[PDB]
Amino acid sequence: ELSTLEAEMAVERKAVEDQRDGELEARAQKLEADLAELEAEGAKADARRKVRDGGEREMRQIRDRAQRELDRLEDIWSTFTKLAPKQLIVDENLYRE
Repeated sequence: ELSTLEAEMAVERKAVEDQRDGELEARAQKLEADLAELEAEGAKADARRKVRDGGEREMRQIRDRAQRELDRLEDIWSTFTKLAPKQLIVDENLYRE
């Protein structure tokens, strides 16, 4: 069943990646839109820079969440492919998954 399971795995990875790109694109459009609003309503100096830093930080958060999940999946697949008797699984989540 190695081929089928590897395929389903790859599909799940792609699902996570597509979700990541969608969320990030959304946050980028929201960032540029909000900046356009701050420039539209009067203006400010450091406030636009600060809110830009906030948007960039949030995008970093989204990318890093999806990256942690991708590493989780990679770890599941590595653990199952090399799975052999006498091996110890110290993570409850990894064993349940």
